[PDB]
Amino acid sequence: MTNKVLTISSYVCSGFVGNRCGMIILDSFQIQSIFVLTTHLANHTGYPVVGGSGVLLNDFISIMDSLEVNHLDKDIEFLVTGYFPSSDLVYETINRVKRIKDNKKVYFLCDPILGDNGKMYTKSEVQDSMKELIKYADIITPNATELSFLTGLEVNSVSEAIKACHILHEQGIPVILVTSIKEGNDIILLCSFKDTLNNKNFTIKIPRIEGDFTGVGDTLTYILLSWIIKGIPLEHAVNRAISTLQTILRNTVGTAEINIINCIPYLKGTEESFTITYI
Amino acid sequence: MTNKVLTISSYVCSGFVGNRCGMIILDSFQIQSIFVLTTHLANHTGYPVVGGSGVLLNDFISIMDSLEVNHLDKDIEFLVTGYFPSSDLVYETINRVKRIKDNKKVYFLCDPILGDNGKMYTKSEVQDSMKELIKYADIITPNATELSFLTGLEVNSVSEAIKACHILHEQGIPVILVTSIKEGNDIILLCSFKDTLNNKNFTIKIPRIEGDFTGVGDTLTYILLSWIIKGIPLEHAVNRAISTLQTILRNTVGTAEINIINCIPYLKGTEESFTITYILEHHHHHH
Ligand SMILES: Nc1ncnc2c1ncn2[C@@H]1O[C@H](COP(=O)(O)OP(=O)(O)O)[C@@H](O)[C@H]1O
Ligand SMILES: Nc1ncnc2c1ncn2[C@@H]1O[C@H](COP(=O)(O)OP(=O)(O)O)[C@@H](O)[C@H]1O
Ligand SMILES: [Mg+2]
Ligand SMILES: [Mg+2]
Ligand SMILES: [Mg+2]
Ligand SMILES: [Mg+2]
Repeated sequence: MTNKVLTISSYVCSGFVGNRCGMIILDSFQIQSIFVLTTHLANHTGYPVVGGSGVLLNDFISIMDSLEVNHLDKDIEFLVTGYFPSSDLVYETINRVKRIKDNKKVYFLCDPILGDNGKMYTKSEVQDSMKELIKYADIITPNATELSFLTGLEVNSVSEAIKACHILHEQGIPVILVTSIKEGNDIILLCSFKDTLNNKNFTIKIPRIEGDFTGVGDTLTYILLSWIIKGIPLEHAVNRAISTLQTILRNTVGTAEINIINCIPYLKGTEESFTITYI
Repeated sequence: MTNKVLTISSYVCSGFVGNRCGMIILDSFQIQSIFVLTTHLANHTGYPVVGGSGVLLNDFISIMDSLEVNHLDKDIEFLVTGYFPSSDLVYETINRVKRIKDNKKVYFLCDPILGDNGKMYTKSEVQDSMKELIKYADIITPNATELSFLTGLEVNSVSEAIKACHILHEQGIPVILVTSIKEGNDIILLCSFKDTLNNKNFTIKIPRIEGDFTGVGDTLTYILLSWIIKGIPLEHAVNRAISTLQTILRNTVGTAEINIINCIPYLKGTEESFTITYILEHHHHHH
């Protein structure tokens, strides 16, 4: 019994975002993981009141130190970061990431959680610190808004997303999965590679289901990562992840919370319902 | 999509105790639940270093108020409490329990987490506050040590457990599941009812597996509750829970952490491998 994944992200007592999505998904795939929380909130930030607090830097340090000293993180092969409430935790996480990647190969999926629909959810300080964190990632999974905040570019189309991805590839980021770009009544996902010699950029066109959903990007991150962990090539891992997500959303009533608990039996679905379209 | 369970207990980032056990188990049974944390620790207290902190009262209140204002707790039918690091959180929980039980029937399983092997985990302040919290429970699930701390009586045998259960039943507690009493190389579980006219007290004898395990009582609590939620009579819920736990332990290699992740497919097991033994009520017939 060794921990294979370390995931650092938010926690909500009720509903499904961040590490709570991560727990549900990684537990269902039976991938032994460490879940370090960055918040302890009653519910997600979409509600009118959001009780509870961000995790304090000293407690985060204490936790990370304890995992190291007790050798509980020695065998980590995969790292995920999500939501941070404050930049101090982001800068500390950068120090930890550098250390974790020094003694072994560790695949780091950075899921920057900053906003949606052109608006910032997160405390504004976080943005700049996230621009630094992403530089250590093997893959990043922003939505279009987040891509815009990480580059300063408008991202209102695939072409604009391509240009913004270039900026980040030039900083060294090998892979960028832009999880949603509005195109009419479809959502386009774009997968862009720094190394186009050995990888083919692609899009996937997803018909929009009515509603603005919360935790969908987090759910994608963890289903995707789970399949990557299970040895599935990236193209297929993405297609499975988006396909399973369509199933979850078709079975979700309202938009406050995704129906992930009831859908646990279908999380390991292998249906690849979409076409991989090469640019 | 409504939250059916509210569970208030500890959290570890790595390994399996308290609400982390609860998440794994209740998620696997697809029982939509609220998991309010009372700690955020790196790992359980068994390790040489235990990083992180207890949840502060003001944050706990902020969380509980937010659940209420956003109407996320309106449909709760089941309540579980586990580990508390400090008495302030216990007294506040009592307030929340009373409120939650005022507008609807809510089944409250109180799992007092105080200690084991005759020794205390908790600050002495917590014990006294737990003596008040248990009075609101429909069922409690202490080990023998915890029963002794809640009553001030020694509990070294089934007869002793019966005498200590009396004290708590006289305070109004309807059901007491004493999860472990040492008897040779067996563990005896005792289920004791305040109302012995309409319920039958029983024991189950469990062969000890070598090791002192962490999170086992927590795991029992959430498997038992899940089957109660699914409508299984208590006797059968207990037998399934103890049976599933033996399977987990037989398949656990260390004693550091129970093998619950690999055992997720067996958590909804319906095998009832032990014998329910009905006993004579009165302490003087035993032990
Ligand atoms: N309204 C919707 N209709 C269909 N699919 C959706 C919808 N919202 C999200 N998704 C799916 O969820 C994935 C992630 O959603 P997205 O909104 O990009 O994440 P975030 O939560 O970061 O904003 C998308 O790639 C898509 O597969
Ligand atoms: N060493 C062991 N061998 C076999 N079963 C055990 C052992 N430890 C615990 N159990 C099982 O787990 C259940 C709960 O254990 P217990 O020690 O009472 O919980 P805790 O002390 O964590 O509150 C017991 O009723 C028993 O079925
Ligand atoms: Mg979105
Ligand atoms: Mg994302
Ligand atoms: Mg014990
Ligand atoms: Mg117990």
